[PDB]
Amino acid sequence: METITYVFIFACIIALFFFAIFFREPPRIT
Amino acid sequence: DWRVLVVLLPVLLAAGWAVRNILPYAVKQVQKLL
Amino acid sequence: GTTGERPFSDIITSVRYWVIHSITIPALFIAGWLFVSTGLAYDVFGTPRPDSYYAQEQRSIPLVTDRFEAKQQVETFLEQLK
Amino acid sequence: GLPWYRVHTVLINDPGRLIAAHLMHTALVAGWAGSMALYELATFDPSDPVLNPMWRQGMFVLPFMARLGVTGSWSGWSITGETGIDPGFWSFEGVALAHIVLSGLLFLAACWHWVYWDLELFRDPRTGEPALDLPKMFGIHLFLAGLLCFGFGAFHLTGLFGPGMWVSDPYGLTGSVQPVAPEWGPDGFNPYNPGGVVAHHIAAGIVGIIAGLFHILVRPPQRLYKALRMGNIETVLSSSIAAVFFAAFVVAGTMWYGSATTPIELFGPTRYQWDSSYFQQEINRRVQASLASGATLEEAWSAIPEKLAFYDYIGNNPAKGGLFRTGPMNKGDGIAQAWKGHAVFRNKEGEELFVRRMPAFFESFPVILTDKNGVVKADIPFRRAESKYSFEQQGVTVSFYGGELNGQTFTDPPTVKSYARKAIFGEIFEFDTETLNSDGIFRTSPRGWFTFAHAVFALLFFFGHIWHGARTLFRDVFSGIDPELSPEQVEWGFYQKVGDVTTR
Amino acid sequence: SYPIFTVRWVAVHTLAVPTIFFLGAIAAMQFIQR
Amino acid sequence: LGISTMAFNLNGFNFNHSVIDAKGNVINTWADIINRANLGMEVMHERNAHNFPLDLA
Amino acid sequence: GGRIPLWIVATVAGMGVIVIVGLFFYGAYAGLGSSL
Amino acid sequence: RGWFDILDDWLKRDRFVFVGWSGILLFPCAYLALGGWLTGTTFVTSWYTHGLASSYLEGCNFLTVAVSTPANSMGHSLLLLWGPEAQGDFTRWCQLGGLWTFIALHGAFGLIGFMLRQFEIARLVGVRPYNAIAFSAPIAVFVSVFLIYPLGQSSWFFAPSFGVAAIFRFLLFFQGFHNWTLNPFHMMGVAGVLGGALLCAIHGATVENTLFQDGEGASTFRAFNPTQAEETYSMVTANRFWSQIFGIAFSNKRWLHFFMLFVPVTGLWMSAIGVVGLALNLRSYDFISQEIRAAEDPEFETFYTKNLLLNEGIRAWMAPQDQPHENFVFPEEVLPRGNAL
Amino acid sequence: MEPNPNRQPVELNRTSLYLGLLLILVLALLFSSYFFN
Amino acid sequence: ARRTWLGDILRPLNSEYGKVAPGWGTTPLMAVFMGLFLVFLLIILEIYNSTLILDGVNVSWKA
Amino acid sequence: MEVNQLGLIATALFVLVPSVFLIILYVQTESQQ
Amino acid sequence: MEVNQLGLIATALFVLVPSVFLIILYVQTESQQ
Amino acid sequence: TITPSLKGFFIGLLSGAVVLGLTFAVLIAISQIDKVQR
Amino acid sequence: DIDGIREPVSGSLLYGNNIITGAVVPSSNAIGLHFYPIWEAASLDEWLYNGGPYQLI
Ligand code: CLA
Ligand code: CLA
Ligand code: CLA
Ligand SMILES: CC1=C(/C=C/C(C)=C/C=C/C(C)=C/C=C/C=C(C)/C=C/C=C(C)/C=C/C2=C(C)CCCC2(C)C)C(C)(C)CCC1
Ligand SMILES: CC1=C(/C=C/C(C)=C/C=C/C(C)=C/C=C/C=C(C)/C=C/C=C(C)/C=C/C2=C(C)CCCC2(C)C)C(C)(C)CCC1
Ligand code: OEX
Ligand SMILES: [Cl-]
Ligand SMILES: [Cl-]
Repeated sequence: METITYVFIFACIIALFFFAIFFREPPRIT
Repeated sequence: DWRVLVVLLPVLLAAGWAVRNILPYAVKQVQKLL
Repeated sequence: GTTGERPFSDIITSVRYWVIHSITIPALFIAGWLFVSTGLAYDVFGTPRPDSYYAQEQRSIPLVTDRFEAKQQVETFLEQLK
Repeated sequence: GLPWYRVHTVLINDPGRLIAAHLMHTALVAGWAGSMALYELATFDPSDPVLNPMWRQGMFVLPFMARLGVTGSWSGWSITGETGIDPGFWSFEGVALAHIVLSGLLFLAACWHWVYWDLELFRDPRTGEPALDLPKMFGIHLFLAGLLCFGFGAFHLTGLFGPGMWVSDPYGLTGSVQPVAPEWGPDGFNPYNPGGVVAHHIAAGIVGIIAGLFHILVRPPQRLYKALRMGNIETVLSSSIAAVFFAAFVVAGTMWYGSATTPIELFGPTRYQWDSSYFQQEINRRVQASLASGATLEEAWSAIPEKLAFYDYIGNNPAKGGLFRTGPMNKGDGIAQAWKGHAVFRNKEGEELFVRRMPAFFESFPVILTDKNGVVKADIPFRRAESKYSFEQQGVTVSFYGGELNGQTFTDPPTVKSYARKAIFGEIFEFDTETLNSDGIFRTSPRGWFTFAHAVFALLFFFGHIWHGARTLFRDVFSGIDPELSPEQVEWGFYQKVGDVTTR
Repeated sequence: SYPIFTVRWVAVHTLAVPTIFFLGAIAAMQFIQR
Repeated sequence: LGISTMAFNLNGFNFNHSVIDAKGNVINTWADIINRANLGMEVMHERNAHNFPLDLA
Repeated sequence: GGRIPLWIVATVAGMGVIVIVGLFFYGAYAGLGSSL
Repeated sequence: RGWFDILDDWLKRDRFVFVGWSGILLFPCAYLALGGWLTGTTFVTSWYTHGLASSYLEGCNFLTVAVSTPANSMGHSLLLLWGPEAQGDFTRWCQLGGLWTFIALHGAFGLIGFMLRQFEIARLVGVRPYNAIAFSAPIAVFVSVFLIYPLGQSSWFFAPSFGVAAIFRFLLFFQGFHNWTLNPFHMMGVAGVLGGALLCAIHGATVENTLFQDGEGASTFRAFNPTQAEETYSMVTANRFWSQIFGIAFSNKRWLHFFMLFVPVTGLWMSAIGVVGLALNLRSYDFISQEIRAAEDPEFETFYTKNLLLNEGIRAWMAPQDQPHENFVFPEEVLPRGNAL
Repeated sequence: MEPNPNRQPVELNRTSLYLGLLLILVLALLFSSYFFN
Repeated sequence: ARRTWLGDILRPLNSEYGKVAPGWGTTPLMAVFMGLFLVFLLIILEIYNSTLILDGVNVSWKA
Repeated sequence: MEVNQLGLIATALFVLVPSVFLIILYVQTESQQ
Repeated sequence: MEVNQLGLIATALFVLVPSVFLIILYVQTESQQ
Repeated sequence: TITPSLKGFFIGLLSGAVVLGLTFAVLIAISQIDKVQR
Repeated sequence: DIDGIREPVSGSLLYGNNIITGAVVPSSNAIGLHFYPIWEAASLDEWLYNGGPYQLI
């Protein structure tokens, strides 16, 4: 149960990277 | 006990000289303050 | 801006400062040398001289053992070096 | 929109709902105490106060009810070990559900003051806007505190109208709840004198009432009112938080060092009792008194109570746990069930050897036997190629006196070594490691967990004092500095006084 | 024109006077034979 | 650069037994205590990888 | 207020400190604290 | 118009070194803590408390000089000069470690004075007191390490000693006895330090490489005057650079500079909590599942067990002299050693 | 009952969600080994 | 705003918001108690620390 | 390995509870104007 | 009693997961208009 | 009776007041001499 | 086996480690500074035993 718990958290942090980059809030100028 | 006299001495004449050269410029400062 | 005190640039480049401090700085330096040369530094703070660490046949540290009679315990240690 | 860390700021100008929220935190804290007590009752073994007391089972709120006179249960037992006593309603179960149904009523009180928040009482008559006269409220709330402080010490601790408090002998053996008379002399400031605890809730009760009457009838000076921002409620949070962590550091300091308010039969022994061999000297003193009176060695150690010998065991040392070694002490070494007696080590030449005890610093300590003078005479060596003091080489034996092994002697090196390893912990006890599935790793007592909890809470609240303290005085620039700040103010030497345009 | 004895004067001489004194004492220690 | 130079075994300052009394007794300093903790790590690391009294690599 | 140049005192005070610290590094090889 | 407001005016005079009401506590306490350390490391010994030399007069260099903590028998005594231990003798006061409490306590109120100095000056010039709030981390670090930790153990003896080499011994003591590297509160503290060093270098370098050409000199330092209203470096160019190189990038200057406050300040606070736990020996020393497995499987080995063997070596070899009051005597045959070495 | 004028709306933009999700996911990965122990 | 029965009885207590005593008021008297309070705290601290040892007091478990 | 039994639910709730707190606040912000 | 070791986390997630799904929908609805 | 430690308590107490007495005593005198023109 | 003395060291989660203790173990001391790609081992099983992945990473 431990090994599944560590890799599951690791996978969420990697999935969090994909959204924080390609689905960020666009910075716009004015 | 003589060792304190030898250690402390240089400070008296060093201050005594540093004083001796500043009174004409040290008393001019307090007379202006009042 | 400025604060009102004389700048350090013209003080240390004036003669009056150096006539005063060419005797004051050297006198304190020798006042410090004579603090150790006279052996008085050893006796003010109670620091062991190179020959006052152990006795002639002793190899155990004079470590303080009691809180409220440490003042007396070291006075026994320094007396057993005669 | 409000950020998440400012969502509760909608109560600053709303006293009624600030009341409703404060009623909710009170109902939560009260509700926790009842459920924490009910939970400890359903997991407590009251069948052995000598070797399996409350501080060996991880009881947290149970000693605090015992400290103030609640010692019995409706089921028929008491923490003292007595049986067949009626505690009435104020038993552990009565105290628990009292906090529980107090929680429910505070919950309903919060609902009312939330819906009916717009009361005339919270409105300032002259302006009509919400206001709270903080200076007079302090004098009112301080007056009530002095009354309850006086009454608590006057009637409860003394025993006129109450049970008293927990008191015990210097070795935590015959503890009980007794009335205590106040100590008015200088010894009343001894933290180990219970009479000083009584003389304080009496004396401080008197002064609190006097100060309350002052802080009610005497308005604050305007130089103190404006300097401390007494019109802003946040200055009370800044000062109250300051006074709260000041008390938190002391209740953590007295828990670790020990005092009359932290008994050993409730929170367990202290770390400093093992350092100074506090319990070992008393045990040896009774042995020498018994041997001097003509008793044999077996009868001298048999006279030692097992409760006195259990305190001389490093497993009860609160400084031997771990941050994540979770659970009671019985999860560690096991449930203590029997003292097997005092072991005495001798070589082949007759001399008695003494095992060097493990200091609290070491997770593991070697096994070294010395005589009565400090010189090494036996050990369990690491490398064997050049060993000189092994048990086999010196013929070291072990003999027990008292306990269950009273009058036995072992000689074969394997078993003699096994008793020497336990001897670095102090007296040797038999444990039950199968009931709780113990792992054999030491854990700390409620005394250790209390100190760790409140020392950290004290340090964190110091930041709360500084943050909410800066908010009180830098209220004006909390949203930024003046966008039209004249550079002459911060220019050096432009004004004679920093930030004072009156002094060019 | 300018003053001579100010608070800046005291702050300087509180650290300058003992420092030169210590630089002389430590200097004499370099010749202490055992 | 500190790790890159100590790779070629130019180690930190060695003040072991550097203070000594008028007779010849070693007056320990805080550097001699550091040498004690260092000896504890050195004699334990890789407890079977060595066959000879010096660990030169 | 400047009868002696600043670069002169900068070098004199610079040469002055070079010697005093060098006296300290020299003392590491002689007398006490020299392991010999 | 009274004497109080007259004294208030003099303290807040815009001079070369600002005094202020906080200076009455800051200047004398900061001058004695430092001067006490300089007096100790130059002249004072630690022979009767630790068995060590620790001054320049005895032959120590800048690295080995230290003001050692008092002996272990002194307990948590304040060791006042007029106290019941020294009984007024200044010589015996230095010989038992009075200067250590003289430096720790005067230095503690000195830190309080400096933080009050940050609150006082911030109010006079009309700024937000975020600099004072940031100084709370070095204070929580000093209190937990030098005061809360020794108060949890046996005496001031096991507190840090004010010396360069005495501090290195402090870390190795925490490795061998506490396994302080494994504690997750030191790990977060490490992340707050190395992270703040990352932000400090990456922000200053990004600013230096995204500036506007506001001058005609090859050294772009003279192209700035403090009284502008326009930004000196391009924020939108630095955002696109780091968006394509790293993935994300700052887009708000106010958030960026608050983030540089939160990361290093929070890191030190977390490491202070871990030290408060160690005062009671509440360590993160072991993983129970590992030890249950390794005890019954002589072939299971991880870097966790290898480091514990190193801890067992540090304790058994440094204890007899680092803790001389215990009178430890370990024969050669009980010392944990590997092969050959 | 007349409504309460002290009420304010709460916000949490997209960037603050990523930062918060990153904090607790890393704090979990760090502390999980000590929870299992 | 809404009036209540208990709200009308407690009205005089929450009625002097913003009132102050002129000038420094009782501040000199407060500072005297503050000094007496620290000296008190200093005594009980030095007694607990065994710095101040009185005749009759015995800061130990054998008290 | 013989790990703690409550460690699983300790990690699971340690992740879940503060996660949904931020998610609720975000979705209610984008549904505004 | 010797219950299922995962019945605790199975019940905890049986409640938590669909509960916060409905909480997320309700809070974002009230925040509209 | 007055124990030796109680005697030192009074010595440090007065020593704390003389340095605080002498501390202030000079700053009020200096502040009176060197006021601020308004 | 990092130290090359036929004493393997567990480093992966599936072999009894957590995030704190897990590690990719350096290559064997029997290799030293020798280049050790996958195609220099007679198979993957030999490659994993001698710390092959450490060099590739
Ligand atoms: C003052 C607070 C306090 C104290 C001292 C105790 C003490 C104790 N309780 Mg109790 N408890 C408390 C509050 C407290 N409790 C509360 C509020 C609850 C309700 C949830 C409980 C519920 C409870 C139960 C149900 C039981 C106990 C038990 C115990 C014992 C075991 C202690 C243990 O293993 O700790 C372990 C402590 C830790 C592992 C430390 C945790 C540290 C955390 C993880 C740090 C988090 C880091 C942070 C999130 C990072 C921030 C990052 C930053 C960037 C923001 C001990 C006597 C047990 C017992 O023995 O009873 C028989 C038991 O069965 N307690
Ligand atoms: C009785 C004590 C007390 C009280 C009444 C307040 C009240 C307040 N604080 Mg303060 N604060 C306190 C102590 C206190 N604080 C302490 C001790 C610290 C230092 C750790 C701080 C640090 C602090 C900062 C830095 C800030 C505030 C702010 C605020 C305001 C908004 C708080 C809010 O909405 O949080 C909302 C909180 C949440 C939605 C979730 C909190 C998540 C926490 C970290 C985990 C929960 C743990 C657990 C449930 C709490 C029980 C702890 C228990 C063991 C004691 C409010 C006026 C803010 C302010 O000034 O507003 C303008 C602000 O920026 N506080
Ligand atoms: C703001 C400045 C400041 C502060 C906060 C401190 C703070 C401290 N110093 Mg330090 N000190 C200072 C400046 C300061 N010092 C200066 C300038 C010097 C140079 C002379 C010293 C020299 C010095 C020495 C040599 C020693 C200390 C020590 C101490 C500690 C104990 C002090 C104590 O108990 O006094 C107690 C005094 C008070 C609390 C004053 C209260 C007085 C009130 C107003 C009542 C007045 C009584 C009244 C007159 C009635 C008379 C009493 C009668 C019955 C006899 C403490 C940490 C000791 C130390 O660190 O030991 C480890 C120590 O040995 N100090
Ligand atoms: C309504 C009502 C009622 C009812 C009531 C009830 C039923 C109550 C309950 C209550 C309760 C039953 C409560 C509870 C509470 C709890 C709490 C309050 C808790 C909390 C906790 C915490 C907060 C903790 C935290 C933590 C953790 C978890 C871990 C570690 C860390 C810490 C410690 C922080 C009655 C009928 C009576 C009456 C009428 C009305
Ligand atoms: C404790 C005490 C006290 C006090 C004292 C004092 C306050 C002192 C001071 C002292 C001082 C105040 C001293 C000083 C010192 C200094 C020094 C010793 C310095 C040196 C340095 C040098 C030598 C330099 C070096 C360097 C650097 C830094 C950088 C780079 C370069 C070089 C390397 C050059 C009293 C009596 C009050 C009371 C009781 C006790
Ligand atoms: O492998 Mn890893 O650590 Ca560099 O020394 Mn030699 O080899 Mn081993 O012992 Mn020490
Ligand atoms: Cl190793
Ligand atoms: Cl070899």
